[PDB]
Amino acid sequence: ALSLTADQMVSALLDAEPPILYSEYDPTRPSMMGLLTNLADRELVHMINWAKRVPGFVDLTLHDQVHLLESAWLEILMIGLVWRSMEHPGKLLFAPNLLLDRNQGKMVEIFDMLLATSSRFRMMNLQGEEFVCLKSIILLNSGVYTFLSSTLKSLEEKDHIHRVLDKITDTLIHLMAKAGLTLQQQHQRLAQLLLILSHIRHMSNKGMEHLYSMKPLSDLLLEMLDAHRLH
Amino acid sequence: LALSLTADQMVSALLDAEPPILYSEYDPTRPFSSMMGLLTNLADRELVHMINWAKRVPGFVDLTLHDQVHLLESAWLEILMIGLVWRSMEHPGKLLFAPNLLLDRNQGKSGMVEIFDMLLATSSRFRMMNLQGEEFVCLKSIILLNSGVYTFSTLKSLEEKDHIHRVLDKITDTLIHLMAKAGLTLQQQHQRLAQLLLILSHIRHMSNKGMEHLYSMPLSDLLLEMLD
Ligand SMILES: C[C@@H]1CCCN1CCOc1ccc([C@@H]2c3ccc(O)cc3CC[C@@H]2c2ccccc2)cc1
Ligand SMILES: C[C@@H]1CCCN1CCOc1ccc([C@@H]2c3ccc(O)cc3CC[C@@H]2c2ccccc2)cc1
Repeated sequence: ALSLTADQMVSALLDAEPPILYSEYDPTRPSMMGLLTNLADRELVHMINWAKRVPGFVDLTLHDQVHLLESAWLEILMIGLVWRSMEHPGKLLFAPNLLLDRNQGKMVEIFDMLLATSSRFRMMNLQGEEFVCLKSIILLNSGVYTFLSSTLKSLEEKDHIHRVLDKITDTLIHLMAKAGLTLQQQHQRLAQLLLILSHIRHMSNKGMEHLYSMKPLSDLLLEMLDAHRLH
Repeated sequence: LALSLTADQMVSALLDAEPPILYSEYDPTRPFSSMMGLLTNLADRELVHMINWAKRVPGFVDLTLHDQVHLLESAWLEILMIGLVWRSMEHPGKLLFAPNLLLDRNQGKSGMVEIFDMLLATSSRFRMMNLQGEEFVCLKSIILLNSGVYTFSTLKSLEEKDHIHRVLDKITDTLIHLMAKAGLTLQQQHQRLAQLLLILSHIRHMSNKGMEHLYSMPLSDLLLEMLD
């Protein structure tokens, strides 16, 4: 796991990818928040499956897996959405049957921020292999500064998370080296990619403000993560 | 000529631009309590020096005043926060708001303690990484340039965004150069670059939480007056 090569890391992440789900409406019939909520809830189940396949994640305690997904889940939905939307300028591909433009989004604020991210991804010509690295970084990084714990186990947990994050950095650099970029270009693109994650955090916080405005997730996460081996 | 700077010239430029460390203004001969009031007054005085600082970050005054305002509107609380975390770095468990205002997390209990704890953790993480002064000024400049650059489509705006990203690239070059100079291997350089940049997502998170607090009880006009 920390023993994986760059190519094995990339292969593992690509293999872990969740499916693209559909909105649940009658397409024969003639609302929006309900559709998005239902989609997101279904997507969360698959997200837990994906998370367990990110190298290193199931090495963590269940408490820490819950903490990381509780921190990162909306970021992860958002980056998935932005990736799906990357070749549909001005629109957001929530699902193959739910492609919305900004007028249909009317918070249109969240909507515009997501569109700009998709644009930035298009500008950078983000690759699939880069995307899955970034999404795994979100999963490992977003909650790693907010463990409210300094037990010896917590120190070990945090060290492991940072070692896995380091392996993903190595993997990104390797992908860029393989694509012919100079060392200078390599560190510049690495930086460009990681700085977008700040914007994605911003978007998640804005979205969370919207959802909390609608009146514990940790219990659901724990239920889905704390699986038995009876299958 | 900002894009023509060497890494060493970029670093000297940034170190030279650093704002002063301000004091809280209260009567120290008087009994202690007024916390938000003290922190607000401090933050407001610190904002004026921030504008001065930003105009000295290579490349920033090449931008339109509209875009300078937009970048500082996005980033100002992040910038106050990374400043605080930096001067708190050698004070485990406390936050050095000012040399005469050093607070532990219990004193922050007077929705604040949540923000206090996140800031303390960032100071811890800086301690663990042994963040250097030259790295810190690079990171703070990156916040200034990056935080608002996804939320500005005119020809001018395309040109502005390209310039911002080119300056950000030069600061990335500069970080890597600092790390190479400190004797780190190429692998260690890229790993440390990534570790430093990923802390910026947490600082963004902290800013949004803090903004929720401040709005709970327009700035661009004040920024414009100060920048113009
Ligand atoms: C999944 C969450 C966790 C438990 C309860 N459930 C509440 C609903 O959460 C959401 C999350 C995202 C959305 C929208 C969405 C849907 C699917 C997806 O792949 C991407 C996104 C991105 C954000 C979007 C949204 C978020 C907040 C406010 C409006 C829209 C809507 C509701
Ligand atoms: C400066 C701004 C812009 C216009 C009005 N003015 C109000 C913002 O006020 C604050 C008040 C407190 C802070 C606290 C602080 C003070 C000084 C400084 O160097 C660092 C910080 C870190 C954040 C901190 C804060 C922010 C929100 C809630 C509680 C504490 C930051 C900004």
